[PDB]
Order: sequence, then structure tokens, then C-alpha cells
Amino acid sequence: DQLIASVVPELLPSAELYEDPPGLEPLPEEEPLIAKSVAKRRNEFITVRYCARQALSVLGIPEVPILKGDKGQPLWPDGIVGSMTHTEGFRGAVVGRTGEVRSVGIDAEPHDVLPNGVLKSIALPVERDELDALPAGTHWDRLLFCAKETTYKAWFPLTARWLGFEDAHITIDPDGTFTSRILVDGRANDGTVLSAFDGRWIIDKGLILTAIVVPKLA
Ligand SMILES: CC(C)(COP(=O)(O)OP(=O)(O)OC[C@H]1O[C@@H](n2cnc3c(N)ncnc32)[C@H](O)[C@@H]1OP(=O)(O)O)[C@@H](O)C(=O)NCCC(=O)NCCS
Ligand SMILES: [Mg+2]
Repeated sequence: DQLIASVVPELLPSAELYEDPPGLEPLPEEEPLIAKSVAKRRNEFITVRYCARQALSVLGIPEVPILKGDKGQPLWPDGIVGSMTHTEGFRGAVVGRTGEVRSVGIDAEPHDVLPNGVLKSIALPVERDELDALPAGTHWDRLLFCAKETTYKAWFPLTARWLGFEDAHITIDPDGTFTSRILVDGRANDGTVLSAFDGRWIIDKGLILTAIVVPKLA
């Protein structure tokens, strides 16, 4: 039934909430990050971290703050990878152990057309042609955007480098998979090279959810 669980492997626990339940609070160490933030931002930050801590507990990790690094990335415990996402109607998180996977990214977007002008900013010309050829009945522009954001979230923990929308070609399959091909140098922090990612996607509840797992080194 759950969206994240439908697009990631069983060994990565996940949790998701569609509303902000009453009474949640950040951990004390997290409060400074949202002390001057509007209510919508506070709620998304707090609720998503409740989900992340639930998933962490399945791995046997007890309550821990989830702070943000220099580029906004979540700072997980040593030995853990994970990803979080929040949009109106969705907060979700997934975590895993570094002994089982290398990286994970997820992203939820509303299943609506992109705002005016955004497709031109995020798509390669060839991608625009590809999207126009896909079957009618899905907002392929929004799916592409979501998949590219997930690509960055899986890439950044392994490279510590920017990846722009123009720096990867994403090909969407109607069957619920996609691929991301990196067009820039793919050197990762540990000396390996990233060149392509395999992704999965689902549309339900008026939402798109995309996910990439970078698998354990073969
Ligand atoms: C960072 C980004 C991908 C977030 O995606 P989004 O769809 O806007 O927002 P989401 O709600 O899905 O995800 C937000 C969460 O991403 C996570 N995040 C932020 N920066 C991150 C990073 N550098 N690496 C990994 N995860 C990151 C955080 O946990 C954040 O939630 P928090 O602030 O409550 O901790 C997006 O805002 C962005 O800046 N994109 C530019 C880079 C990009 O997408 N390149 C395309 C590559 S092909
Ligand atoms: Mg999003």
C-alpha cells in the first residue's frame, strides 16, 4: 500500500505519513534548524524526521538527531545511508546500512504539470522529444523533474559534488523504471566512478514517488 515500500528493496526500511499528526516535536539539537521557519516548513521537517526515526529503529538505531550538512544533505549515523522527501500530502524517509547498499535517494512530487518555464530549465532537448513520445495520461514532465531530483539525492552522498539538471539524461519507462546517465565526470569520493543509475517510480494518491538505490559494489 505504501509508496516508498513499492519502489525500494525490502532491506531498506521506510516510513511515510500523508498528514502532520498532532503533537510531534523536533529533537532539541534539531530545533535551531527551523527556529525561524514558517509553519509549513517546520511541519515537513518534523514529520519527515519522525518517519526517518521510525525506519532507523527497524535497523536497531535508537533516537538520534538528523541534522543538515553544508549543501543541505541529511547527516546520518555512521554506517547508515538514507533519504527524505516532503511535499503537500507526503512525508517519507528510507534508510539502509552501508554494508547492504551504497546510496539511496527518494523524491515525492505532486502529479501535476510542471510550472510554466520549468521544463525548459530542467530537460535536455532530447528529453523533451522523448517525453512527447510517451503514452498519454501521465505528467511525464513532472516525472522527469522528480527523477532528476532523486538522481541528485543518490549522487551527492557518494560524490560531495553538484549535479545539475543538464548533467544527467533520464529515460523514463512506462513500466515503472527509469535510468539516469551521468554526462559529467563521475568520480566518487572513494575513487570509484558513477556513470548510470537505475530507478523506480510509482504514481498514487495524486503523487509521484521516484527512488534510486545504488547497489552494493559487485
Ligand atoms: C535538494 C533537492 C534535490 C530537494 O528535492 P525537492 O524535491 O526540492 O525536496 P524534497 O522535499 O523531495 O527533499 C528535501 C530533502 O532533501 C534532502 N537533501 C537536501 N539537500 C540534499 C543533498 N545535497 N543531498 C541529499 N539529500 C539532500 C534533505 O533531507 C531535505 O529535507 P530536510 O531539509 O527536511 O532535511 C532540490 O531542492 C534541489 O536543490 N535540486 C537541485 C539539484 C538537482 O535536483 N539536480 C538534478 C540532478 S539530474
Ligand atoms: Mg519533491
